[PDB]
Amino acid sequence: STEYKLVVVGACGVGKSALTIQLIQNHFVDEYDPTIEDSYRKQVVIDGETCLLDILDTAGQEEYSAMRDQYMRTGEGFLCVFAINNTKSFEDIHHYREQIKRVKDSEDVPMVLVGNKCDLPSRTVDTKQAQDLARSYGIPFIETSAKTRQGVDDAFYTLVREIRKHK
Amino acid sequence: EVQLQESGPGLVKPPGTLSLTCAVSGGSISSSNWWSWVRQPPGKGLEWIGEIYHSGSTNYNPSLKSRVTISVDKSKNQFSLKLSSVTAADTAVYYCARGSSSWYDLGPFDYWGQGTLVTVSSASTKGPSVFPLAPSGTAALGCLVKDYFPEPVTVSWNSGALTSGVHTFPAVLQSSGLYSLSSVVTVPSGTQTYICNVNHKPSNTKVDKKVEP
Amino acid sequence: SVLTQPPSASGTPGQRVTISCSGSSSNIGSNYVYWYQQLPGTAPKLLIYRNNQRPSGVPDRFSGSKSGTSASLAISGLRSEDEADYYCAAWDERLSGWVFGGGTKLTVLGQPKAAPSVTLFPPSSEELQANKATLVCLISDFYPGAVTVAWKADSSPVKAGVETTTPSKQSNNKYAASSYLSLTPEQWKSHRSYSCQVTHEGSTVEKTVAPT
Ligand SMILES: CCC(=O)N1CCN(c2ncnc3cc(-c4c(C)ccc5[nH]ncc45)c(Cl)cc23)CC1
Ligand SMILES: Nc1nc2c(ncn2[C@@H]2O[C@H](COP(=O)(O)OP(=O)(O)O)[C@@H](O)[C@H]2O)c(=O)[nH]1
Ligand SMILES: [Mg+2]
Repeated sequence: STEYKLVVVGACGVGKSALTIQLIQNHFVDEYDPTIEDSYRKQVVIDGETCLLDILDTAGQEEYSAMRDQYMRTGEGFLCVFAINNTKSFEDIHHYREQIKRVKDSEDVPMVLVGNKCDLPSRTVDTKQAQDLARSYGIPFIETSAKTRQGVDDAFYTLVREIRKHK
Repeated sequence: EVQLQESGPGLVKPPGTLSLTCAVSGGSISSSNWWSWVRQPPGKGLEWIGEIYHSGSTNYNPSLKSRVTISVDKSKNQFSLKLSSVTAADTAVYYCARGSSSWYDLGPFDYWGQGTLVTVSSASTKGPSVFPLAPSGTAALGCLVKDYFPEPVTVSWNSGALTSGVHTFPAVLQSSGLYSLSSVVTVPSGTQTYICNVNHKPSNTKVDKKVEP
Repeated sequence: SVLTQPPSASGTPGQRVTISCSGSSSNIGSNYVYWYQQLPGTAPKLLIYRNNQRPSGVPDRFSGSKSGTSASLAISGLRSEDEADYYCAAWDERLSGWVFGGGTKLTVLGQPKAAPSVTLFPPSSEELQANKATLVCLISDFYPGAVTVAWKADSSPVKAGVETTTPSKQSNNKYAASSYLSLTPEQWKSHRSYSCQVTHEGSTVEKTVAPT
């Protein structure tokens, strides 16, 4: 099997944990402690290749350290999650990219932009505004819903495919 | 950050089994880490007992592998320890811990619980026998407080009047499951009269004993 | 313990101290070494991982190395807060388990070194009459609070029936420890001598008692 180290990043309340737990454990979490940052591991088949996914679901506080930089630099690809009904989470996306670029010491880091909670009727972030941002970064954009499982596998699998292209 | 807390009986009487539970909070038991039990006899070194992964796989210390079962309860976010065929030698502070991260290796014991003392003794409650330690520059003397269970043992001297030079030592737990301690006094050779007194509440025991040269 | 560490180390504030850890090809020789610091009364805590890396909060005056089947922890700029028990640990391929060193008590010196006073007591008549015998070896007034006690029957080392307490401070803040040799009266009066041997900082005090 081939190993991939994926990091789920994004503002509080956007669905980082709900997404991760859906991918790993195939069920939806109505609320999850926002201070709990855990790594998870799962074996899956992606485009015929048996893959070992290590997933870091980031949490806690906005705090920085040499060690946390090492935890994050371990990531090979990053899921950048915002919520479609939370305009601020989308504005924050630039901050997450710049931090990833900083610890990875590269302008070219595998990433996917995720718009979560797409099961909700009230949006404040238009699909198109998110699509343009991703195109300008040169990365995929996937809409997901951790509640309905829609797009969930596609979001993480597309990130694996992006890490593959990085070689 | 993840926090671990051991719980379970503080006293085990053989034939009985040592059973402990580790409650995990601030982190899921289903994360990609290994969950370990470690123990530490009082005033001795650390000894790894075993480890478990949330999937169920275990590695055990070969010196205990026959006597050890470690299990995982994902519904209570817990893992637990069962140590059978225990003797007084299994008296130790037992720690649970998380380590061996699949994400970023920091080693086997990244986070520890507080530890819980489990005493192992097949001894029913019992008051002490008290024997004297006679002397032959300064000279030393004392009282030997033998074969009692459980702790503690109050040792006063001269009914609560001889205070200087009294060093009461911590107790040892012998392989019988009974404690013993000493209490000594350094005195010039300039010699006279000296006496000790002993109390053991759990058995309603209470002893006084003169130390003669 | 499967790994081997010196039982104690010491140094003055500001100086450098090293703590060694010896193993074999199946553990240290094949695998990373991790170091744990146990402050008095607390749980062990990670100090060094993967031979020489420092987790958050561990200052750069702590440093680790590994060479062959041995590893070493070095502490420079020694500070009073560093007084603690240090343990090395590693995975052992032969055992398929984690193994530890025995622990090193690091003393950060805060008073003159003091050689122990050793008093070896023979069993009392009343304990003998209960068909029991306890030799009590009391060890007093030493600093560095670390001793090794060895017991001899005549001159043969005796390990069974031995219980030794870990040293603790006297009211004058030097240390004291106690060690017990349990015998039957048949062992006591048969032998000509039993000895309590106490080694402290390299010096060895010995006391002998005879059933007489
Ligand atoms: C509700 C609580 C919650 O879910 N949190 C998750 C997001 N947290 C963060 N907030 C703001 N900026 C953050 C920046 C980083 C970060 C990144 C992206 C890259 C390299 C890094 N090196 N060190 C930190 C770091 C991380 Cl991991 C989290 C952040 C708040 C708590
Ligand atoms: N309706 C809906 N709710 C979601 C979705 N994903 C997460 N949530 C909810 O949003 C809240 C915060 O999600 P959480 O995963 O804890 O966000 P995190 O702070 O980024 O880890 C929780 O109460 C979830 O139940 C989704 O796709 N749809
Ligand atoms: Mg979360």
